Amino acid sequence: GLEEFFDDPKNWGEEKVKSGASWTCQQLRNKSNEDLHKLWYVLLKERNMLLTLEQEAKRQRLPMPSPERLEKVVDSMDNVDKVVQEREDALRLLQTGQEKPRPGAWRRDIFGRIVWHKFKQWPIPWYLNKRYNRRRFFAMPYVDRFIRLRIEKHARIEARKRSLQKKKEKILHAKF
Amino acid sequence: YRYGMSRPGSIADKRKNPPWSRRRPVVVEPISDEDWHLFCGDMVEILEGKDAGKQGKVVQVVRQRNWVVLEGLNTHYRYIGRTKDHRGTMIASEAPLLHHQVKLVDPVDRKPTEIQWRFTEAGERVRVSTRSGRIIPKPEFPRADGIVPETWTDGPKDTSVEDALERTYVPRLKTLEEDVMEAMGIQETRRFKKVYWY
Amino acid sequence: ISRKWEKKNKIVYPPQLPGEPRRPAEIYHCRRQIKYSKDKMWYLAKMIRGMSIDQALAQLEFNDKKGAQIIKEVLLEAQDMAVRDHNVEFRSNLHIAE
Amino acid sequence: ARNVLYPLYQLGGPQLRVFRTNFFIQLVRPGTAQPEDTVQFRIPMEMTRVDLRNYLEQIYNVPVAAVRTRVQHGSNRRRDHKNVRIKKPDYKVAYVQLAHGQTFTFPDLFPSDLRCPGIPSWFGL
Amino acid sequence: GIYTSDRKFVQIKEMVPEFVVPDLTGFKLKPYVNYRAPAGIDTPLTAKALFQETVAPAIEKDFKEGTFDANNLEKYGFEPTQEGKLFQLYPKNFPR
Amino acid sequence: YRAPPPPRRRPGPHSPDPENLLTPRWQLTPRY
Amino acid sequence: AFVRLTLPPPKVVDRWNEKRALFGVYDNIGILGNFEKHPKELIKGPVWLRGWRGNELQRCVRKKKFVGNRMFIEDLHNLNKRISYLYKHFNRH
Amino acid sequence: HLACTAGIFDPYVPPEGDARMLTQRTERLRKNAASQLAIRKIREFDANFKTKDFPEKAKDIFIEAHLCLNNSDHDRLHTLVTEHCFPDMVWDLKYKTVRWGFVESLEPAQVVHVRCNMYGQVTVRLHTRQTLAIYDRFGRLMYGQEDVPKDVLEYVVFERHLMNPYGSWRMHAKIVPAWAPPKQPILKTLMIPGPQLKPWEEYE
RNA sequence: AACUAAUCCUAGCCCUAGCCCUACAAAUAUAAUUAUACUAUUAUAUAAAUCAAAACAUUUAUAAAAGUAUUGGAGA
Repeated sequence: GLEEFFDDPKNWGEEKVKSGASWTCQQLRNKSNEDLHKLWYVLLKERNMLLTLEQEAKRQRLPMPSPERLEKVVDSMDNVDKVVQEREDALRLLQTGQEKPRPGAWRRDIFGRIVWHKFKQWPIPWYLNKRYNRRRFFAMPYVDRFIRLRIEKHARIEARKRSLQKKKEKILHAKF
Repeated sequence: YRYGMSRPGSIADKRKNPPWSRRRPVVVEPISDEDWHLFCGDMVEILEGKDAGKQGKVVQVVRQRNWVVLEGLNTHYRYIGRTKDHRGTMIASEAPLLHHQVKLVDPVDRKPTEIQWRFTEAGERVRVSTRSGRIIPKPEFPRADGIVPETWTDGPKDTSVEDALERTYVPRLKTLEEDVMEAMGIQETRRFKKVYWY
Repeated sequence: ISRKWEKKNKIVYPPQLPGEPRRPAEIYHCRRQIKYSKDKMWYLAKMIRGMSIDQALAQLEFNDKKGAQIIKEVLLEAQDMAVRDHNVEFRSNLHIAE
Repeated sequence: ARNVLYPLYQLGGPQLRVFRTNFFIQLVRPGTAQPEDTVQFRIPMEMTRVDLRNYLEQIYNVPVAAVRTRVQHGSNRRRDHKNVRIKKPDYKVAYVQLAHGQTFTFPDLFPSDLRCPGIPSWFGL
Repeated sequence: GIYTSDRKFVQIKEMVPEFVVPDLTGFKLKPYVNYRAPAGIDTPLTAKALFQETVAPAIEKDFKEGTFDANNLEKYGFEPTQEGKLFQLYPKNFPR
Repeated sequence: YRAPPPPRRRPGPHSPDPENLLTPRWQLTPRY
Repeated sequence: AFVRLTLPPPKVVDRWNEKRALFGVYDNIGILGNFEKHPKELIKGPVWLRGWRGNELQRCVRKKKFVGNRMFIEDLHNLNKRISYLYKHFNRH
Repeated sequence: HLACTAGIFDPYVPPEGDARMLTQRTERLRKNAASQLAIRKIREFDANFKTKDFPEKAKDIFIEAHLCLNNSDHDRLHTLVTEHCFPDMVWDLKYKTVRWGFVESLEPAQVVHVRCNMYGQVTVRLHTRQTLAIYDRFGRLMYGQEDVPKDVLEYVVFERHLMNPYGSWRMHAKIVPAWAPPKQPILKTLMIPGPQLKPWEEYE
């Protein structure tokens, strides 16, 4: 309903609105799967109204009453998602053993780095997908020089780090 | 960035540490979490300062500067309410105390006794005085919002106490999405065709 | 930047003894930032040197330069603080020493 | 739902159902002059007008007659202390006309002594 | 939807999401919780915990009874493939 | 302060390990 | 130019610290140790100049030989170019 | 954090002719019903607070604080007076040099009335001759005479923080009796400005 | 005691020693960063010259024996 997008008529003009603590993760875990789905929308509805009220406050150049309310709802909403995700993660691992919901693998880019490549579903297979074959997952021979530079760069960073520590040590003696 | 009495990110802090400021940094002796023994609400005796020798309760701790703030102690005087119409009213303004400038107080005997950190049967770390060994319990501090949990009265949109504590989850081999389907009876018989992931 | 002209106005002399003549009052006033050329302002300053408070105000009122208007505001401010803080009993009894 | 992956559809594939919605919308007082039945909404840029129609009809049980949506460009003229351009987040404004003859009006949210000066009044001397 | 030839839009009903809205009537869980309500000690659910809570009792009872075999592992809840379910754990085929 | 002990070298025969990468080739020769 | 308007804090240095107190000890290891260990053996520093000294070109050339294989490719190329200038200056001027 | 509270809990009403004035001492006993219960509250925390002996201790603080003005001993004056009193004493003395002296008290100081997390305010009656001369920034004399004694009777309120173990009596406020004469006028002459009006407006 | 100005100490760096190493979502090589088909898909030659030979042409380095014999428009 339209009224749900707005605060209680009595609360209008109040400096703050009395609200309690946000939902904790354990309490949401105690709640049932169906309850969690129901709660998310209930949490969301308040968030939209608070967001709805906040935008009107921005239009009016006015403060939002009890801004902590929005943070509490977001904390409750965020806690719900992890609990739901945790249950999904546990079942996924048991039935399939996969630690990631989406298929993926470690692949080497043209720069010689090793990065996790998330597989994409396509209507056609890779071998008949010329564009996918056109995509480059191989490192050129010249990247060996870059790899040596990367190792040298890491060593340089450590050397600079020691220099940074040395200057800090000087002032410690000066200060104390 | 030099940490000050002003909270980081505040208007005073921004003036204290503007983006272009490159002042000679102040060095603070690092203190480990185990090493640190001063917490808000702890009764401590000021070793040195304006109010040296006066025991006070901590109200703010800037661990970055090893600063402990005691309300109504180490106090200099400033004017509140200075305006065109009125000169202003003098008030008490506290100054930070470094960690070495205070020491913990043994409850039974009020003295600045050096303390050593040791665990208890429950496993909670508790400070123990090096001499006249005794347990200094962690002090009780009111909630920052000022809300006493039990005294709090539920307002609009607030779940009652029992509702939050109720447990309805039943361990089963079904996700939230699957469980929602059973309760609301969502059924889908269509099937995606073979998809080549890559 | 140096602001020693104000500090000259903060000078406090020792209490005069009963058998000591009343010290003539000295007021130091300045406007640090003016979007105007000093040379043009100097010409106005040079003419008004040594004149009385009332005479300077009258001359400035009919001056066409923008700097003269600024000086009049500065002069009026100096006169106000002189009576308010420097114990100038008579408004007319003021002259431009420098 | 925004910032999430949606299943690819093939012939005969399952109907797309979003059981939990990440779309968050804000009702805003009309900046321009609009009919009373028309309602403005600030919505995520990835939401479709059909999604809003389904969103209002299902989550909020609001009957909708017509929907008009516009994208407002966020000003990038502003620059920080480093002279780096700051871009205002782009937002989508949705004009929704209610059905069933319903009408909407934005609620009114946020309805010493002068004779003796120089001697402090403290002095009795 | 899909755009056909001549750049004419043809909405695909399947690809248009349907918002499944829970029934919030009579539901005691709300945007906020009382400051009165004590927090619970976090015990996140994991594959081992889910197996212990749900799968372990069934196998334990069957093993003592002797009616356990590799062929009936799916009876205790193993899914050889995720295909056929509206919500597939891997590959993920459903929106949140 | 007390001066540190005078340096003392390891005495007696020392046979280099052929497999060790660090050991130089000349230390593994029959002449060695 | 302009000069500091503040005086630096006073500093006190101990001349009898162990390093200064024991500086030079065991410098007679060879004569007092039966010459088993030469004082040159007591030098600790860059490998290519331990117990050895030479002109800038000789020091650079010796440095290249000692750590040429363990030097960076960029450094080795720079060292090669630097050696060229040093060689020409000393050997042609 | 506040160690003092502005204002007086209950303002004691001085009777005309008290300067001419046993007698007044008995009035406290008659009014002790109103104040003695308060006196007990100060006594409970201290037990050494007596209306007879407090004025001597109170008198020293009053004189000492005034002495700090001559030397501009702000740090010393802070302890003597409460936070409320401090600005009043020194605010109008800015950029001024004052020679202040205390002549022998005309009559003995006596506690008059007291009131009281808990802040106790004690009203003390003081009639004393004092010499005051304030000079300009340039040293010109602007108020008072260097060595002429002016007899003034006033009621002075001191305050203490009863709850604090280290709480002590610090000068807080002064009650001026209505029958007291006006203070000496400034040497210089002031002008009351006339009404300021816009061109179309007319004189009022 | 005047305006313009000036004042300061750490931001960090440098060289050796030591040590090798084996550590959000979303979008993307299509037109990179464009949520799904198109169109198959891809780096690297003696290192040279400059330079030295006062030009230029073969030529011109980049533990002791020893900068010696040899080699070289026998010249750098």
